[PDB]
Amino acid sequence: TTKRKPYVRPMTSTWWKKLPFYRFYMLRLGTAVPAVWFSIELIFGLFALKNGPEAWAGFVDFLQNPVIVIINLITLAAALLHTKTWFELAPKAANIIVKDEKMGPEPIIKSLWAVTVVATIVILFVALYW
Amino acid sequence: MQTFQADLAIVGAGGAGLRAAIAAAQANPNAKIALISKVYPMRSHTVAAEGGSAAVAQDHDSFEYHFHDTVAGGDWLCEQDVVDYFVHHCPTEMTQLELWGCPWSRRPDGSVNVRRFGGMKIERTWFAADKTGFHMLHTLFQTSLQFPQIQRFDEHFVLDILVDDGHVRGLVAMNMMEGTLVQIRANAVVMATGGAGRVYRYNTNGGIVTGDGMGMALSHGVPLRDMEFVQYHPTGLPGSGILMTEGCRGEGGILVNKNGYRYLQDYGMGPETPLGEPKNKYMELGPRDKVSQAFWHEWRKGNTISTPRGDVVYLDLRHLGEKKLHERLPFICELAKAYVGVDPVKEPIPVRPTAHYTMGGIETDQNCETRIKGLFAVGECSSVGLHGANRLGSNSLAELVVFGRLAGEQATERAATAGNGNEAAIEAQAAGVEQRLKDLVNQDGGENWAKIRDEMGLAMEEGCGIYRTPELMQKTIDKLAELQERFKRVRITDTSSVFNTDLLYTIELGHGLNVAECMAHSAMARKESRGAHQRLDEGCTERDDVNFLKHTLAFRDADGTTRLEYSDVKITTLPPA
Amino acid sequence: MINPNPKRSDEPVFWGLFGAGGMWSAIIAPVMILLVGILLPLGLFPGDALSYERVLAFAQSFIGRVFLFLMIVLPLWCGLHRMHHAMHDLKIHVPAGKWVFYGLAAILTVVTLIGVVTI
Amino acid sequence: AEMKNLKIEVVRYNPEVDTAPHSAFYEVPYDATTSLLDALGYIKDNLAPDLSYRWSCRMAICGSCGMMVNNVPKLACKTFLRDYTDGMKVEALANFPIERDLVVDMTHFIESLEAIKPYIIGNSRTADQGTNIQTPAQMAKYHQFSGCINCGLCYAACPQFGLNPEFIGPAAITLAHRYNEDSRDHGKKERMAQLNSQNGVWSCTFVGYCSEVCPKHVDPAAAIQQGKVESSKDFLIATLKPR
Ligand SMILES: Cc1cc2nc3c(=O)[nH]c(=O)nc-3n(C[C@H](O)[C@H](O)[C@H](O)COP(=O)(O)OP(=O)(O)OC[C@H]3O[C@@H](n4cnc5c(N)ncnc54)[C@H](O)[C@@H]3O)c2cc1C
Ligand code: SF4
Ligand code: F3S
Ligand code: FES
Repeated sequence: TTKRKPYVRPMTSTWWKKLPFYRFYMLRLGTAVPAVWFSIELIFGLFALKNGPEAWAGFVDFLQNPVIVIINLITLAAALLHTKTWFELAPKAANIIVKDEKMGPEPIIKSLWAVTVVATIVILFVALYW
Repeated sequence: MQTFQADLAIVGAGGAGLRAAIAAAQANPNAKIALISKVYPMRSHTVAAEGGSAAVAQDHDSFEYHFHDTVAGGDWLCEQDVVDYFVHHCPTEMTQLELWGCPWSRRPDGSVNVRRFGGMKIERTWFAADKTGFHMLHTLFQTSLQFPQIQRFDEHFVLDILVDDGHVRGLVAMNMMEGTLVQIRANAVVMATGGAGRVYRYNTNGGIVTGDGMGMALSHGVPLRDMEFVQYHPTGLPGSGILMTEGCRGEGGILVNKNGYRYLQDYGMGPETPLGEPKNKYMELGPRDKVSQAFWHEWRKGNTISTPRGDVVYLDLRHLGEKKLHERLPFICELAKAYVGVDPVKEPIPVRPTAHYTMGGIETDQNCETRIKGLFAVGECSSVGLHGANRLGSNSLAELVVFGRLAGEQATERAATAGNGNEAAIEAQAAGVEQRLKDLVNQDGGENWAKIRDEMGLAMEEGCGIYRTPELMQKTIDKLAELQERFKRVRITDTSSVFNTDLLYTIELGHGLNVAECMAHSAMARKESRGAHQRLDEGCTERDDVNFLKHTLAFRDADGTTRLEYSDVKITTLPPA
Repeated sequence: MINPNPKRSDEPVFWGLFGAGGMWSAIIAPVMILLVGILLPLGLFPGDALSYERVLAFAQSFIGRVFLFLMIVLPLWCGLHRMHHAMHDLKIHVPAGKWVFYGLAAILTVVTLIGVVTI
Repeated sequence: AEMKNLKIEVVRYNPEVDTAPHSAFYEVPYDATTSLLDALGYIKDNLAPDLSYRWSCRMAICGSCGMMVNNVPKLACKTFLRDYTDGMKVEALANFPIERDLVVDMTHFIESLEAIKPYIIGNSRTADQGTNIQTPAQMAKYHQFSGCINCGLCYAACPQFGLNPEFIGPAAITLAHRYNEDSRDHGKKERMAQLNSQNGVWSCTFVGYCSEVCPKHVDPAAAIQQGKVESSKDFLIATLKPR
């Protein structure tokens, strides 16, 4: 029989608490919750819209609770965090060679942000100004 | 002892051992090959090489030029039939490595590029960035995974070989994780254990390069050849001894003393060349020996800078710039920052000569075979007669794949035609190993192995360095004899079985002492100066082809003495003078 | 020792959706959260731009129908995908995890589809 | 001068005697140049002869160094005492079984590496024909991903591997990706089954800490995502072959 006794350290459910790098990962996953919450909010707003002016007014009142406002303010902060982190990670999927050298990821990151900035302006213009 | 069956056993999984293993798998697809290594293959010391591997390739080159450089650089102690074989087989093997996936640096057209090493006139050194050994070894290791003929014994420390009636019959090894002994039976055995540079206090070598294989062979009456010729690399970091490649000076780096003076011009390597244009054979790209010796002269004049780790000169690379640095020298910059707190862009790197490569080794013929039938040796651990009295820069990596193949194929043939030996005699030999081990464990006397080690290293550094004298060589010979007595009074306090390195490091030291004595005795008897062996005493300061155009053979008898015989050097087409 | 003949995972399907979802919500979610979540209820918009009438006009328009569909659905497939792995990483054991979250996504997708073709 | 001393906490374990690992403490002299490797040697030489650990190169190129320093996976030869004057705790490489002191069972690592067939496949060329042609551009495709020293720090770093020991892991996937992107290789299909497995690339949730701790800047996280893209293509093609 062997004289070895391999000691296996257990991994707890609090593994992510220890190291700030793991904490920022968990916080990234965290952004999902408001995102889903927002998609839900929109379905309510969609069906309140089809049921007519009465239902829509009750939807708009809900949105100014204003506990909901603070939740949405948080939702916005989460969404912007998701954006910032998403653009840092997507570049890593591309293996693009330019002049005998693997490119990236800054040239891609900047582009994504430029599109976000334009989209925000185009949409805000279309939604409000008219 | 649990007993295993194999057609051939390979001791060591570096460049040479793997190439041998792969070759034997291809020479016989039905073979059962046992590849043994005290570390996982990729930790083997071949991984640390950054210069490159020699192979003729440019149109304007010839195998005669590579043959000539080797023989001349070996100061005519090379076996010329072996050198000829060697040069003619480098292109095949470097190309084959490429076919196995090795990422050799490329020209724009997509052919492999080459550059200059070992003082060569025509550049022929193939290079994988500045990680050539890393790439060669990982390529070789990873390639060997597809051959199920190769059963690896990873982290198994080989203790001794089994010999009977002038024929090798297997070996005994310890399973390092279990702590248990194992017999491996094989009618052919290839020693590929690397050199013995860890017998020196300061060196470029990995901790595992302890001379085990050379020691085991000594035990069975096989002589070690040309052991006095030890190679110092001229630019290593102080304290650690870590190699700063020749590439630094290839890319136009300079070497200066406390006065910022490029001293090399005064030692026959003049005149000074401009910062942009380094020229081969001149200044910082002069002859290795002349450069390592120049340091010594500068140390005598009090021109070396003083540091806590030791006296040094400065390797200045500021005038290179980023593009050149980070394209061809990035790893050097990490090494410098980490191990001596120096940024090469903003500062000069401290350096001094450092023990590097073991030219000597286990005596072999032109097929890598020893005087014991079926027992082969290959790579730095061997002496095939390629390197003579000084190895050529970048011929070591090529040797691994050129002769690794040969040994792999050759060993396959001996196995096939071996025939059975005496079963009882062999098992008796195995019992002999197990018993000799128990004697070492039950040994006592309260001597600390580490201190014997420390002192061995200091003795080799003082006695068998760049410049040698009969006073100090004798001092080292006597010092080793002392330490051999002390070794018998060492006590190994860790009696554990699970990865017990206390025992293993102590065994290594044992081999080292035996090899060290061969180095010192060989040097003392060689009354001439040739290649890496340089003496200052009257009538020994010059080459002597009348009396010393011959190899040193160091035997070690059962009485523990180190005796010397001499043998002749095979000439073909290039006599000396 | 290691499985020589492993089953291909169906993850690429969900990952693809997760990928489109994350990219959409990265670019377009912030402005939409700002509009619906903040500007609208606080009444920080000029004239009748976000009044019941103009929203309905947009919603009912074909582009709006497709836009509102993707705006709702794509983030769900990204978000529920992330929650599925938050459970695993927190070691919270969810029975039939695969089916629950992606089923919820399927369900909601359908409900949203009904919405954008009106009820 | 006088060398400053540092108290170092090494987590010992001897399976013959100990029921669980336990900390020990050693005062070690140091200066600005002193590495954790240096210190481990000093301890064995002078304080505890039974301290077992892996190492060889001394210059961060072999990869045998691997171990945890203050919950961060590092190489002992590239870890320096000057940076830990507030305390230093040294454990065996994380997410691998502890055999003895700082030596862990690396078997799963090696087996994962072997599984993905890390060698050129389906190239009939022989050496008498000379080397393949490969441009800098073509080499730039896989080159960074060929720099792996197999130290296993990325395995200690990955919590997914911690949570799932069957995950073939960052370095293993990276090597598969390295050959898959080599213009000389024609065995991509021979490696996908593993990559496409749930224990393949799809165990990765892109925590990204493997790239963080990688001493040779291989960026295995990037190799995995590229692997996920390639696995997805392979999934699509597989769906469209009614053959
Ligand atoms: C820093 C550095 C840079 C270099 N650069 C270059 C270069 O650019 N070009 C060049 O040509 N040469 C170079 N060299 C020289 C050359 O790389 C080496 O001489 C060569 O790689 C040694 O290979 P090997 O297979 O003979 O032995 P190694 O690569 O040392 O392998 C020996 C093997 O034997 C095993 N082993 C040893 N003892 C035992 C035992 N008792 N039981 C079981 N296994 C054992 C080890 O585990 C190991 O796997 C360099 C050397 C150094 C130190
Ligand atoms: S990837 Fe970086 S870290 Fe993971 S093994 Fe290869 S080198 Fe060590
Ligand atoms: S640490 Fe782990 S999960 Fe993915 S990106 Fe790196 S492997
Ligand atoms: S000892 Fe070789 S990697 Fe640290």
